Amino acid sequence: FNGLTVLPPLLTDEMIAQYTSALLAGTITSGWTFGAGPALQIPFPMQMAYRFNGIGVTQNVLYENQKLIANQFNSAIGKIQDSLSSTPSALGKLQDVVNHNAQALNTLVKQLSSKFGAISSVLNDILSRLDPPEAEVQIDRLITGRLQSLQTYVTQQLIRAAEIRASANLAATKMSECVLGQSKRVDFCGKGYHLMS
Amino acid sequence: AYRFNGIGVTQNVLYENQKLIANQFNSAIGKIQDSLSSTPSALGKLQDVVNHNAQALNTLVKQLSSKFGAISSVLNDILSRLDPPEAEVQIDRLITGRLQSLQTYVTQQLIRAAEIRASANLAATKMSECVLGQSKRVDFCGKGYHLMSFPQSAPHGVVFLHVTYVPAQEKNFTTAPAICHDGKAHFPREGVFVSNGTHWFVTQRNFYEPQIITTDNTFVSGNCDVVIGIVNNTVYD
Amino acid sequence: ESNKKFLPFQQFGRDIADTTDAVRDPQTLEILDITPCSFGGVSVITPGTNTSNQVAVLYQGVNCTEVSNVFQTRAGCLIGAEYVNNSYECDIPIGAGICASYQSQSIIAYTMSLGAENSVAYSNNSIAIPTNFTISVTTEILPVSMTKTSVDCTMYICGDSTECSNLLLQYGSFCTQLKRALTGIAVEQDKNTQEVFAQVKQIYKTPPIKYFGGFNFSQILPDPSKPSKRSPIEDLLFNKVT
Amino acid sequence: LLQYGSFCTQLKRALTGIAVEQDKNTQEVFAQVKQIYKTPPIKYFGGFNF
Ligand SMILES: *[C@@H]1O[C@H](CO)[C@@H](O[C@@H]2O[C@H](CO)[C@@H](O)[C@H](O)[C@H]2NC(C)=O)[C@H](O)[C@H]1NC(C)=O
Ligand SMILES: *[C@@H]1O[C@H](CO)[C@@H](O[C@@H]2O[C@H](CO)[C@@H](O)[C@H](O)[C@H]2NC(C)=O)[C@H](O)[C@H]1NC(C)=O
Ligand SMILES: *[C@@H]1O[C@H](CO)[C@@H](O[C@@H]2O[C@H](CO)[C@@H](O)[C@H](O)[C@H]2NC(C)=O)[C@H](O)[C@H]1NC(C)=O
Ligand SMILES: *[C@@H]1O[C@H](CO)[C@@H](O)[C@H](O)[C@H]1NC(C)=O
Ligand SMILES: *[C@@H]1O[C@H](CO)[C@@H](O)[C@H](O)[C@H]1NC(C)=O
Ligand SMILES: *[C@@H]1O[C@H](CO)[C@@H](O)[C@H](O)[C@H]1NC(C)=O
Ligand SMILES: *[C@@H]1O[C@H](CO)[C@@H](O)[C@H](O)[C@H]1NC(C)=O
Ligand SMILES: *[C@@H]1O[C@H](CO)[C@@H](O)[C@H](O)[C@H]1NC(C)=O
Ligand SMILES: *[C@@H]1O[C@H](CO)[C@@H](O)[C@H](O)[C@H]1NC(C)=O
Repeated sequence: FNGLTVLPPLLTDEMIAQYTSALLAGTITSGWTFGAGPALQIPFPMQMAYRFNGIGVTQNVLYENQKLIANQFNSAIGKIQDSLSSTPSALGKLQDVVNHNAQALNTLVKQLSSKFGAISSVLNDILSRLDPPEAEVQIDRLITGRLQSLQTYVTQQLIRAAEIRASANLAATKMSECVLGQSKRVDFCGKGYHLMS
Repeated sequence: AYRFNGIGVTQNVLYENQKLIANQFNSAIGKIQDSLSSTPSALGKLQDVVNHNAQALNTLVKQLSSKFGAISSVLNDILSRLDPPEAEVQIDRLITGRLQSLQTYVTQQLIRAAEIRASANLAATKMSECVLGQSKRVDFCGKGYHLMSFPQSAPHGVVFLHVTYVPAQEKNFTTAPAICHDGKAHFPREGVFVSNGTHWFVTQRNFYEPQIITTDNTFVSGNCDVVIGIVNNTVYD
Repeated sequence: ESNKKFLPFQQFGRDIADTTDAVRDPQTLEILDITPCSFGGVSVITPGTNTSNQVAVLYQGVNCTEVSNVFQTRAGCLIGAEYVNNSYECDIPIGAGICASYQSQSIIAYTMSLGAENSVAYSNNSIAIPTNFTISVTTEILPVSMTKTSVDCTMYICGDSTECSNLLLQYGSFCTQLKRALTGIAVEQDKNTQEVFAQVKQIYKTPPIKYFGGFNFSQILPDPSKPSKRSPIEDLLFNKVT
Repeated sequence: LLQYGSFCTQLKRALTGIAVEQDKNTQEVFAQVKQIYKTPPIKYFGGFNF
C-alpha cells in the first residue's frame, strides 16, 4: 500500500459476544421487564404463557401442551444450522461489503500506473531524465489524474456509507422492538404471529 | 387514568396517588432546565449544522485565491501584463479550478441534504406517534412505559419531552401456574397467583395488590391431571 | 534474500498491483526482495489544555522497535502512556479495546469495561413484583432543516471580465444543473419544516385558569409577559444555540 | 501540488467522519443494556434447549 491504511475497530469480537450473551441471559431470565427498568425474575413457562396470551390464545392452551411445544421448538432450533450451511448464498449481504471494499481499493491502487498522456508514469524517471524547467509540464498531468481518482473514490465511499448507516439504524430498531419486547406489527419480526427473538 | 390503563395498571392506582404523581411530575419537569444548562454539549446536533455550513462557505470563498498553476490568481493583472495568446491559455486553468470547486461544493450539499431529509422524516413520525397518541413500540418514545409527550421548538430542529413510567421496590414471591380445587383446575383471568408463605392471592402484573381468590377472577377450563406444578387450595365464592 | 525461482531469462518481478518487488544483481546473479520502508500516521492524545499540558503519541501500524515510555498495542506503538490493570468506562478511544484517561496526575492506558456484573436468581417457583413507581422525563433533539443558498456562476468565476465569460460560455450548461440542484435543495428545506410542524389545521388556546388537578405546566406553556411569546425552555434553547 | 489549494483537508475530514460514524453504528446497535447478566449454572428451563 502507498499511503493507504486500514484502521482497526474500537470493539473487538469478544466484547460484542459478551454483549450478545448478556442480552440473551437477560431476555431468558427476565423477559421484557429488563428493557424498561430493573430486571424481575419469572419462570420461563409462565413467560411463554404470557406471550401466548398476548396474541389471542388463552394460557390453558400452553399449560396443557407444554411437551409438544418444547419438542417443536427444539427441532426448529436444530434445523437452523443445517439450513444456514446448505444454502450457498445465505450470507451474500455480509460478503458484498468486503467484495466492494476490495474492488475499490484495488482500482485505486491500480490507477497509479496510468500515464495520462505523459512521457512516463514514474516520477523518479521523469526527474532523473530531465531539467526542472521541463518537468512541470509532465508533472501537472499526473497530479490532475491522481487528484481526480482520489475525489472519485471519496465520493463513492460517502455514498456507500449513507446506505450502511440506514441499514444500521434499521437493525438497531429491530433489536429494540423484537428482542426487548413483543411486536404487533405485521411481518416486522418474522412471518406469522410474533412470540420472541 | 386512561393513559395508565393503557399500560396495564388499574385506575384506582392513580386516583389514590394523585398528589404523589403530581409532585414527581413537577420535580421531573423542574430538573430539565438545569440538566440542559449544565451539560455543555447537550445540543451538538443543532450546532453541527451551522458549523458545517459556515465552514463550507468559508472554504469556497477561500478557494478563489489559488493559482492552479498560473502566473497569478487575478484576471486583471494577467490580462494587462501578458499578450492575449498567452491570456486565453492562462485563463483556462483558473476557470477549470473554480468550476471544479463549485461542483465539489454542490455535491457535498446534496449529500448533506439527503441525511437532513431522513432526520426530518424521523422527527415527523415521532411527532405524529408519540405526541398525538400513546405508543406501544418499545424504546420509541423514551425509556420505560410511554405516557405522553410535549414538543418544543429549537433553531433548525425540534425538542421532545417524553414522560414515562418506571417500576421500583420489588419483592420476592412464590407462584404456581394453576390452583386445584374439587378436581378442577383454575387459571387467573388477568394477573398472577402469588403467595406470601401461608396464604394465596391473585394480583396484577405491574403492581402488588393482593385479592382474595374468587370465582369472578378465574376460569376453570380443564382438569387437575394435566398441568405440571399445580398447587391445590380452596377457592371461595 | 529471496526464494523465488527465476527462470534463466527473467530480470524483474511484479505482483497483482504491478509494482517492482524483485531484482537480480548484475555482477553476482542473485535474487533479492524489495520491500517499502515503514510509514504511518501520527495521533496525539491530550486532555483539555484547561486541565494539564502533557500529551501522548501513537504511531499507527508500527512496532516500537522502528522508532510508561513504550507500550505495544494492536493499533501501533504508544509512547508516554503507562499501562495499568484496572478497567473503567472509556474516556478517549485509541484502538482495539484500549482507552486512555487522565488520572499524582498522569496519562494511563487500560482495557475498557463493558458494564457492571449482575446476576438474577432464576428459580422455577419464584417471581418478583414491584410495589412502588417513579415518573421520569427525558429529552431528545432532532435536526429538521438547514440553510438555503444560491450561487451565480458568472460573478463567482469571472467577476466583471467580458472575455472570461466569453470563454466560459464555450464549455456548456453546467451552471443550469448547479442552479437546478440548489433550487431543489431549498424547496426540500422548506417542505421539511412544513411537514414536521404543520400537523393540525386549527389553533387551540388554553383556558385562562391554569388548574389541572395539581399539574404545573408553567415551564412549557408560552409566557405572555415577554414579547417573543416563548416558553422559558424555548428561551434557554434559543440562547444556548449561537 | 501545494498551489492547487485545500482539497486534502476536505478528503481527510470526510474520511475521519466516515470512520467515526462506523464506530457509532456498532455502539448504537449493540450497547443497549448497561448490565451484564449471567445465565444460571443449572440449565433447565422447563424442557427447552438453549
Ligand atoms: C412510593 O415512592 C414514593 C417516592 O419515593 C414514596 O414517596 C415518599 O414517601 C416518604 C414516606 O412516606 C416521604 O417521606 C417522601 O416525602 C415521599 N416522596 C415524595 C416525593 O413525596 C412513597 O412512600 C412510596 N410508597 C411506598 C408505599 O413506600
Ligand atoms: C408552577 O410552577 C412554577 C415554577 O416553579 C411556579 O413559579 C414559582 O412560584 C414560586 C412561588 O411564588 C416562586 O418563588 C418562584 O420564583 C416561581 N418560579 C418561577 C420560575 O417563576 C408557579 O408558582 C407554579 N404554579 C402554581 C399555581 O403553584
Ligand atoms: C439439547 O440438544 C443437544 C443436541 O441434540 C443435546 O446434546 C446431545 O446429547 C447427546 C446425548 O447426551 C449427545 O450424543 C450429542 O452429541 C449432544 N449434542 C451435541 C451437539 O453435543 C442435549 O441433550 C439437549 N438438551 C438436553 C437438556 O437434553
Ligand atoms: C429474591 O430472592 C433472591 C434469592 O433469595 C435474592 O437474591 C433477591 O435479592 C430477592 N429479591 C429482592 C428484590 O431482594
Ligand atoms: C400472609 O398474608 C395473610 C393474609 O393477610 C396474613 O394473615 C399472614 O400473616 C401473612 N403471612 C406473612 C408471613 O406475611
Ligand atoms: C393436594 O396436593 C397435595 C400435594 O400436591 C397432594 O398430596 C394431595 O393429594 C392433594 N389433594 C388431593 C385431594 O388430591
Ligand atoms: C516487534 O518487533 C520485533 C522485532 O524483533 C518482532 O520480533 C515482533 O514480532 C514485533 N511485534 C509485533 C507485534 O509484530
Ligand atoms: C494484571 O496483573 C497480573 C499480575 O499477576 C498480570 O499477570 C496480568 O498480566 C495483568 N493484566 C494485564 C497486564 O492485562
Ligand atoms: C426446576 O424444577 C425441577 C423439578 O423437576 C428441579 O429439578 C430444578 O432444580 C428446578 N430448577 C432450578 C433452577 O432449581
